Amino acid sequence: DDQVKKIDKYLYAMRLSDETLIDIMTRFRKEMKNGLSRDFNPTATVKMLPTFVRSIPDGSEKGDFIALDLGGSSFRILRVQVNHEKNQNVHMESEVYDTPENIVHGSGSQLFDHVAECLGDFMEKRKIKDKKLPVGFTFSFPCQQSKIDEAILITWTKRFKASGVEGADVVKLLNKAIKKRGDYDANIVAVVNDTVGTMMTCGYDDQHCEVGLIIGTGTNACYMEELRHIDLVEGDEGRMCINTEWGAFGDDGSLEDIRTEFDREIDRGSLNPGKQLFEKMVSGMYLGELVRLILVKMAKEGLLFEGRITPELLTRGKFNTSDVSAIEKNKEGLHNAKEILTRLGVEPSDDDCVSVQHVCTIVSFRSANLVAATLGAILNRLRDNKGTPRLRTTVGVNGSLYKTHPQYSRRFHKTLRRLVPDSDVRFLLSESGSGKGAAMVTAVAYRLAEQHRQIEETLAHFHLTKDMLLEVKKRMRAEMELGLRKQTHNNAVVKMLPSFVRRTPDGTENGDFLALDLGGTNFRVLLVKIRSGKKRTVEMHNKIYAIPIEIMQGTGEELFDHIVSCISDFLDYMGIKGPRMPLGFTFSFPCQQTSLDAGILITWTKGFKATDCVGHDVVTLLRDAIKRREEFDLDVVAVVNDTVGTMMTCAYEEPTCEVGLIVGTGSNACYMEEMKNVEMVEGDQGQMCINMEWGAFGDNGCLDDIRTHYDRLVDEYSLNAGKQRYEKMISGMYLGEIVRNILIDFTKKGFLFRGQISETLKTRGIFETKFLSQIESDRLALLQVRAILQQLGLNSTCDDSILVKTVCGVVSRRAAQLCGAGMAAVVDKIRENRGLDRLNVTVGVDGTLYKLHPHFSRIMHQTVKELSPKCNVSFLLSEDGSGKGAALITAVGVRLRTE
Amino acid sequence: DDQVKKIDKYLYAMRLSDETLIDIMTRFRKEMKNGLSRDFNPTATVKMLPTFVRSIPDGSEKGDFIALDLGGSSFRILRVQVNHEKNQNVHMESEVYDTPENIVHGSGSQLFDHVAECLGDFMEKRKIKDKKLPVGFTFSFPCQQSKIDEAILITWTKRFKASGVEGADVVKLLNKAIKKRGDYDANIVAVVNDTVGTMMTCGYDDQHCEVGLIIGTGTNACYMEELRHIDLVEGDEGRMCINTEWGAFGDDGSLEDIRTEFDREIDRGSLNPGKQLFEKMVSGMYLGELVRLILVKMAKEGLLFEGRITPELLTRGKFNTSDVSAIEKNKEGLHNAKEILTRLGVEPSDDDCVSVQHVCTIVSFRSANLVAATLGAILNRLRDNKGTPRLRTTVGVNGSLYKTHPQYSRRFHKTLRRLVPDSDVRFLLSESGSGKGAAMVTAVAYRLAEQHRQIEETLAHFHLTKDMLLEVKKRMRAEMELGLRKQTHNNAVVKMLPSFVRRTPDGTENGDFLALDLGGTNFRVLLVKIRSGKKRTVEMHNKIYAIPIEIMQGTGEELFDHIVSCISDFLDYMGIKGPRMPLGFTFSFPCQQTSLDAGILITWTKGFKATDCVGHDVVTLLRDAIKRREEFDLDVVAVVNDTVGTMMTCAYEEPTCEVGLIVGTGSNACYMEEMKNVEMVEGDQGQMCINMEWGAFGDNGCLDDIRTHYDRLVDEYSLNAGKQRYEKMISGMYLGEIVRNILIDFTKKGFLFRGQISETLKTRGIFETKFLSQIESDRLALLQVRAILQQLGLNSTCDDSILVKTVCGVVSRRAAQLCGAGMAAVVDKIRENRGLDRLNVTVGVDGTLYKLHPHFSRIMHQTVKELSPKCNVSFLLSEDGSGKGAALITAVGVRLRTE
Ligand SMILES: O=P([O-])(O)O[C@H]1O[C@H](COP(=O)(O)O)[C@@H](O)[C@H](O)[C@H]1O
Ligand SMILES: O=P([O-])(O)O[C@H]1O[C@H](COP(=O)(O)O)[C@@H](O)[C@H](O)[C@H]1O
Ligand SMILES: O=P([O-])(O)O[C@H]1O[C@H](COP(=O)(O)O)[C@@H](O)[C@H](O)[C@H]1O
Ligand SMILES: O=P([O-])(O)O[C@H]1O[C@H](COP(=O)(O)O)[C@@H](O)[C@H](O)[C@H]1O
Ligand SMILES: OC[C@H]1O[C@@H](O)[C@H](O)[C@@H](O)[C@@H]1O
Ligand SMILES: OC[C@H]1O[C@@H](O)[C@H](O)[C@@H](O)[C@@H]1O
Ligand SMILES: OC[C@H]1O[C@@H](O)[C@H](O)[C@@H](O)[C@@H]1O
Ligand SMILES: OC[C@H]1O[C@@H](O)[C@H](O)[C@@H](O)[C@@H]1O
Ligand code: NA
Ligand code: NA
Ligand code: NA
Ligand code: NA
Repeated sequence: DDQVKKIDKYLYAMRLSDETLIDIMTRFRKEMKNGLSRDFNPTATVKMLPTFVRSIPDGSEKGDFIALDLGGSSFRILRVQVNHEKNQNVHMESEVYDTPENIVHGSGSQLFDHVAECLGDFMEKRKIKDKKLPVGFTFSFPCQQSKIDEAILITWTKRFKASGVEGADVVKLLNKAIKKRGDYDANIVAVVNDTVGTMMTCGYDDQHCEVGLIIGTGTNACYMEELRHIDLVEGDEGRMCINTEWGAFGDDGSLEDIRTEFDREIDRGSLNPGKQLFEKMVSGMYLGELVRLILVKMAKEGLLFEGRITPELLTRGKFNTSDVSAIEKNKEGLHNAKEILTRLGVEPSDDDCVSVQHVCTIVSFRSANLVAATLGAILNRLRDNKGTPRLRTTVGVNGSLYKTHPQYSRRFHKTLRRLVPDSDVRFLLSESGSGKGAAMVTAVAYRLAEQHRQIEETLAHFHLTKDMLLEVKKRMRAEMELGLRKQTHNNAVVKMLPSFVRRTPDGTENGDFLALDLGGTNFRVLLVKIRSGKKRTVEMHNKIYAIPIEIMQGTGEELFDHIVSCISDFLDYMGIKGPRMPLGFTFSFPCQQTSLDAGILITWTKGFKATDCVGHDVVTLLRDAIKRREEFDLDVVAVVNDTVGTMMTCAYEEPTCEVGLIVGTGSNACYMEEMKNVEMVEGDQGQMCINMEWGAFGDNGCLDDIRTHYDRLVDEYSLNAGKQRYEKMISGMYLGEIVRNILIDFTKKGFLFRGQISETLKTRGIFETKFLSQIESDRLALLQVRAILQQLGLNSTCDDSILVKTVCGVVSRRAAQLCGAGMAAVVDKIRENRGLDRLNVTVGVDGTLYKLHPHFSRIMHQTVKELSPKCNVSFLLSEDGSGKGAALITAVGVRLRTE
Repeated sequence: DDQVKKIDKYLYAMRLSDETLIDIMTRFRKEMKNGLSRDFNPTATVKMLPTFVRSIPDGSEKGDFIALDLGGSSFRILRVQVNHEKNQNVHMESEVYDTPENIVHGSGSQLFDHVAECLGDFMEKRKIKDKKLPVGFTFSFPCQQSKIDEAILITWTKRFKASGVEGADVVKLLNKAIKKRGDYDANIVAVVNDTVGTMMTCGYDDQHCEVGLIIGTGTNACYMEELRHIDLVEGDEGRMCINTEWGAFGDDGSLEDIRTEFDREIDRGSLNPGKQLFEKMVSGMYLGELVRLILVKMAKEGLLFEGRITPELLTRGKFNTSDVSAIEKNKEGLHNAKEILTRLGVEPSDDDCVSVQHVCTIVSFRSANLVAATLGAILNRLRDNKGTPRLRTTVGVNGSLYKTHPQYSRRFHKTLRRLVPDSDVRFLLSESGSGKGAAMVTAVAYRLAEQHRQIEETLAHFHLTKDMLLEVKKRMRAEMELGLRKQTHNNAVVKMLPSFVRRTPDGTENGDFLALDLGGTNFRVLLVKIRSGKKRTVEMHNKIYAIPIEIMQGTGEELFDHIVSCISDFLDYMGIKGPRMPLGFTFSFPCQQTSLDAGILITWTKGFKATDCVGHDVVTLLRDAIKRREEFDLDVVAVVNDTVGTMMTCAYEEPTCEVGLIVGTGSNACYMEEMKNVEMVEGDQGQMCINMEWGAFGDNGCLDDIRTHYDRLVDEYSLNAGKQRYEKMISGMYLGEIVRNILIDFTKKGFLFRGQISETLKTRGIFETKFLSQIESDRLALLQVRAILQQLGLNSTCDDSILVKTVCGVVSRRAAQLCGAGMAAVVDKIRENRGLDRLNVTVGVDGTLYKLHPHFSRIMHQTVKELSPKCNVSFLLSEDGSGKGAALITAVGVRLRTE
């Protein structure tokens, strides 16, 4: 018996105590939290990688899929077909391909050219080349994943070292190998670890399976973790499978007290020195070689084969795990040990076969014990998550060592149970291996990918190319020309209305003026005091007055009676009732003007629709309302568009400002044009500010080119169908409606809100400028997005919040680009009118959407620079409102008249 | 009585019950949580802005300071003196500069010019323009601050509306205006809110002060918050003052059930419509106007003055909060009301005076109650943070309304104390104002700014400009020439040694080869099998052997005996000892060679110093050690540098790979040069690979220009003082030591580790390549950095961690750039030598620092591309090791002698 007592004490270090296993286990439980923490993850050795698999198969999966399996003992390719609907039962064929150590160790090219060729052949046999089966990919290596169909190789392990793969996306690398053949096509929908595939396979048969275990060439385990614990994944909803990658357990010296001189030497001779340390003590790629080392040691010390040592006993890999197994058998063990040991050149005795068969026991028993330590850690984790006092679950398993060894399973289980008493665990052995689980993943992954493709196809219609935008620019310019030239003005959609403001402030403006601001989100009355000279100052006061929607769409008389009533109140408010003051009337609607003080409303726009107003001079309408009330008397000097009023406001201090831009409720622009071009106003001397009214761009159909199903719905249900089409693709009154219609469509398709269109989503105007702006704020937590939505009335999930956010971004991005294409046309025209190679010009801007949106102005600016590279445009924010400019305009109006 | 009854039911909406107050208080409670949360902040109206003030005065403050105060009712500039020393401990003089509405409502340029002018006048009179008086700046508006000397205006409030300021750093704007004047200098070191200044001023006299409160023109409050609750500021250590900006409470509609029609009208006539709604129900700017609006509503409805109404009564601002106070006098109350109302043109009856007074009562009382609810929320907050049942604290207060109203203070206090039962609260009125507290902040800020200045000065010596880098390149080029021309060679520091490898692999290499890899972090022996012809493959194995340090520095006899001891062990490992296999020897130290198999160690580098090696032929040394053991025999065909081996490994695949680079323990480079230039070896036909041994670059003082005090310490304490200087600014064995010496320096200065040089910090090697790479990892958590450092033995606060990271980054960046200037010199030589206008070449790279560092390679590549534009360099990473390239050299060698 000293035959055994001897070795046992010699290999003292490789016989782990139950107390020791407990320590290891506790230490792995910690390593898990480190891998799951967003703070310690970057440093942790156990990477706890997220897999993006939400749960084991339920039986709804159906279709036809191809699965690849590389990184294991065999490079296999299967075909899984399932459709319970038709009563097809899970069915699958497979085939194994030869892969020499040469390829596994060559360039990434060779390897993936080999895989692409093997897939080509596998599909040629079943002749499925035609046909578009979704491909799954079991890749048994630690991988960086942001989505299920992406796999950045973190590091080769086991038998692989292929140059130019680590830190690359194996999905992309594989694809490249395929396309290079042009032999066929392949839609790689997913990549999973073999642990994950194994968990899914057993999960399919055992609804309790919450763990995936692999103990073959290498070792590693995955399990079902709570989202509320996966710091590195946005969400708290449900659970996700986490590939622990515990092979690298101790790669940082965590297990230096457990490792032995034998582990350190196998390490020094390994393909990946210093890495996968915990694994190098466990998996069947190392076990046999670890034994051969322990023997050589003894033999050199004469404890075996007398003192004998042969070139074979020293040759790396002469002692397989196959032998560790064959020698472990109950009846044929010693007989096998004899044969194997004999072929080693040595003259083994029956005493030797007994000693050697025992070394295999100490090395074989340790591995099983270590795994029981770590797997016990996982189980503890689970029981914790559940809250249940006891634990009951299934553990999928696989791997040559676990399958073939005649003592491993039996031992490992026993130890695990002992370590974890309150755990009622069943071990289910994957038979199809990873493949069925892989297919069950691919199915879910393909299904989700189909939605994405459809969502992307729809959203793609909102994407405009550099060239499309140049066309838009070009069409805008053409329309401008049409509006200016009198022989074509009557049919031009872009009216190019003269404002009769011939110059920006010259600093001689002086006096006290009243002003109106009507047409924006706020109607207001102002008092503006302007003083010129050495000491120039501007003093203003505002009061916002509400206009009830009823009235806003009542009669002309009502509307202006209300306006005049509000003026009356304001005059009282400023304590200035009595004297007849000059008034600048900012009226944000297309007006045909014959002089500064006359403007005939061409048509209502935005939300305004008062009766008996269109066709009337709004200055006349105001004067009438003033006379009717007969309290005070005013001297209406001018009617001005908000674009023009805004440009003048900014021009006050910025003499390079010759363009006005509004992006708020509506959208429109104005600029200084040469009189020789304003064919609609007699005279070709000096300049005139032109109110473009560019919102009507596209009203003749010149944009049907880029308008979508959703734009037409918005236009068709508006107060002014067929009109202001360009504006309806840009301004804050409409962007929300575009988004809303997209969401209604997506919900019906079943992509959003469980496919149930809430009463809220049917409410028009729900997505106000304010909401759109909040939704798109950068680095905003999905949690916050979901909060905003639910606070509107939309009960959405994280996935929904993402989609909604993507939709808002696409609509607002397009609005910014379209706006930029228009502005691009404008500045380029100015540049040419001036005969310049390069033009510096500033635009005075205002509008709630422009001010609030976190991306609009940025993207709009980038677009203008991109489309008119010969112009350097500066955008200047108006912070005083149009009233200031209107007052400045009224001043010049009073002087000129006074002549 | 009958009167008070009527009014009471008419303004019932403004009579706030305690239940309501408690409700409002709970509301503010939640708003605080939202403002502090990283998730909800972007949508919270209560911004909870960090102030970067860690605590109230600790008594160590002293110096002469200037303080600005803008945003209150008076623009004020002060001078504060604090010394110990003298006493008068705190002495201060101030002046109030007139600031008309025009300045407050005009351009930002004009506003800050005005401020800069006043600051000038103030400094002129005190003739202190020449002193270095630090300036603190009290700016009472909500600001975004990442550091105490930065203040980005979020929004104007109260009476201010100056264009071009919101979204800008007011510190920059002010400096800008100051530099425009060219009148003087101003070191603005800190910006604080008036709440903060108040808290610090009161905190100076009362060490229990934890809150600063303002109830004047506007209303706000700050308080000491735990850092663990401040999501937007990384850190959990200590506390920081939080500026709540509670004026904007309700701006999202959260208080619409509290706001009345009168509040809504006040808003519509306000300078900031829709903003600071809570503030508009509270502060002195609004209370009076709020009263006037109510008198108007009543007069119209007949409830006051027989229904009489006058122009003065209807005018904005005619009823000041000053009248509200006077009319609430105890006192002349009804009397004062008589006169105020009599000036308003109305015909006030004694009952009118009573009615009016009771109105003022409701309005002002609501204000005090609202403030008590929000302050209560803060008090409750402070208590929970302590975790105690009772709370004792002092609230610093200031503001005209609170100082002058005859009832407010009393009512506010009573209600507050009622809302927060278990708390003893002292209200300490700040009589001196914000100046004293501002100066206190300025003292600490300045002290800190001084440390930053010194740190930035030191680190600045590691910054290299584009132009400096071009010089390094130029100098490198000259050194290369010296090394190549035989007339300057002997004295040249960059040796440009010949390797006697004349061509990259031609693809015909074939056979089995032994290889040795000595000089890197790992000593190893490799077996390389190169099959060429139709099919070309490369199968290689290897084992790592340790070399015990003594031996590394013992005798050439022992070193090479060990080397051979290992070579033998490996032959057994591969199970092939008998044949005289050809061997490639990678020895990475400068070697003077006459043939491919002759290598005379010129000098040791890195950590090697075995005796009786230098001056010998390392091949002769190896051949001896082999002959002594007598066990077996081999045929050493060549001795190669790791740069040459690496180049050949990478050029096996890439035919444009004509350059080698190593950035690991040491740093060096080789390249294919033209024999016409290799003056040291006979002939001018074909090419020759030159091992530059560029590490010695600078050993003749040519870099003394950029070497720092820390470079000199590292060099002077090394095993090879005065040699490998360039390498000592680049490679992994040294960078850590540069950082360590900087840290020791900063620690003595007292910038780091509480000025305690630990035993750990005194240990050399502490900052190994591995650690340097972890600590600089992108988007890594500060917590993670502190963890790594703490695990080294260094007790580091979060600030410490910031500095150490910054230091590591400065050092690695310079290393990458210096390396880049070297490569730029090399490639550009190839180009010029081959009379090309553009050159495309790839460089084979290896080395742990290069592989592990998160930025080195990226920055290096960038520098190469910037300094040698006419060159397009590709960096192919070697994953096979130098052994492969060595075997490729052996091959060609073995062929040459028979052939
Ligand atoms: O073992 P197989 O070929 O059925 O393959 C099965 O087990 C392997 C692990 O064990 P080994 O490394 O011994 O292959 C897994 O990697 C593979 O995904 C699975 O299909
Ligand atoms: O928005 P406000 O009231 O400051 O008003 C400002 O911008 C409006 C457009 O933007 P929106 O339609 O978003 O109001 C203009 O019509 C208005 O003249 C201008 O003073
Ligand atoms: O009031 P001051 O000039 O002593 O100034 C004091 O109180 C002001 C607030 O109260 P108000 O808005 O009523 O001025 C603060 O802004 C100022 O920092 C403080 O020194
Ligand atoms: O680093 P290894 O062991 O792969 O070794 C590799 O890199 C070393 C440089 O880098 P370091 O000094 O960091 O080792 C080289 O000297 C060695 O020839 C090469 O095979
Ligand atoms: O194949 C079993 C295991 O081998 C390990 O080396 C890999 O890192 C794992 O991804 C895999 O699960
Ligand atoms: O308010 C911005 C713009 O809205 C457009 O719909 C109106 O037709 C324009 O007159 C106005 O400039
Ligand atoms: O001055 C008292 C308060 O007024 C508010 O309107 C400002 O936003 C605060 O920054 C300031 O503390
Ligand atoms: O091993 C990397 C480099 O280290 C330098 O210090 C040595 O002098 C070189 O021979 C070598 O190329
Ligand atoms: Na999560
Ligand atoms: Na004309
Ligand atoms: Na913090
Ligand atoms: Na020569």
